[PDB]
Amino acid sequence: KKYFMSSVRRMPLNRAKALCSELQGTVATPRNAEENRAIQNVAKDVAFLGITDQRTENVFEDLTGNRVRYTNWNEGEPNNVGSGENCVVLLTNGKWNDVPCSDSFLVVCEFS
Amino acid sequence: KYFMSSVRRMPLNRAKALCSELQGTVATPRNAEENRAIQNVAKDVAFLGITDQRTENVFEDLTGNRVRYTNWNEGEPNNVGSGENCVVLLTNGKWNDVPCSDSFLVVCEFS
Ligand SMILES: OC[C@H]1O[C@@H](O)[C@H](O)[C@@H](O)[C@H]1O
Ligand SMILES: OC[C@H]1O[C@@H](O)[C@H](O)[C@@H](O)[C@H]1O
Ligand SMILES: [Ca+2]
Ligand SMILES: [Ca+2]
Ligand SMILES: [Ca+2]
Ligand SMILES: [Ca+2]
Ligand SMILES: [Cl-]
Repeated sequence: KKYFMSSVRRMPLNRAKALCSELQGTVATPRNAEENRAIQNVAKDVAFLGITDQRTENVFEDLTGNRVRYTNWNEGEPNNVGSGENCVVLLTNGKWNDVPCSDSFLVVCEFS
Repeated sequence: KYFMSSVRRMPLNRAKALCSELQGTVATPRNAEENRAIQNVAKDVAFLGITDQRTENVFEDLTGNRVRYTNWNEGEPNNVGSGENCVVLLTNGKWNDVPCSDSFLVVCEFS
């Protein structure tokens, strides 16, 4: 099964990726609501998910460039505000928000 | 318990910080079955969450609990040189005490 673990510190997505890969894992990418809730259980605050629309705007893929199916966007999201929001975080209510990849949040890693 | 190995080598302090970052700890085998599981996740020599930094020749886990199960390689522990207060799991599954300042892979443990 997949196991999820949350970081203690906040960091931008690239450092988040590096953290998870250090232990040979990836940044958590929920494929359904059960997994979304399992990530909620470990995330004590807003945290990064392994999803971005960095390739093509409004097309969300996991970190391996694989287009995602399941989404749980917060109302009004994704909205790509300002200079752009191409990363995704799981809010404390379990819904997602697109955010700048350079902003810092906790990170949930996934292993299997 | 779930065990994960790092890809890079680092001294024990950095090793502890890494596992703690994801709210886990440096792996401490409590029996032969756990020892094997950690050995398998580690592709090379890796630190275990055991030291005798507090009291020489008194090996305990990172929370100060004296370890019962041990799997020392023959001749170990030997505290050579100016001291070896950290512990690594060799590629043959046996343990060796080493300087905490030396770099090895790290296997983290999670519950
Ligand atoms: O900077 C704060 C903003 O962040 C955006 O990502 C979000 O869509 C907005 O609703 C607002 O929360
Ligand atoms: O530095 C090399 C030495 O490392 C020690 O920890 C070990 O006990 C010795 O047998 C030798 O391998
Ligand atoms: Ca975007
Ligand atoms: Ca947004
Ligand atoms: Ca010693
Ligand atoms: Ca030794
Ligand atoms: Cl030492």
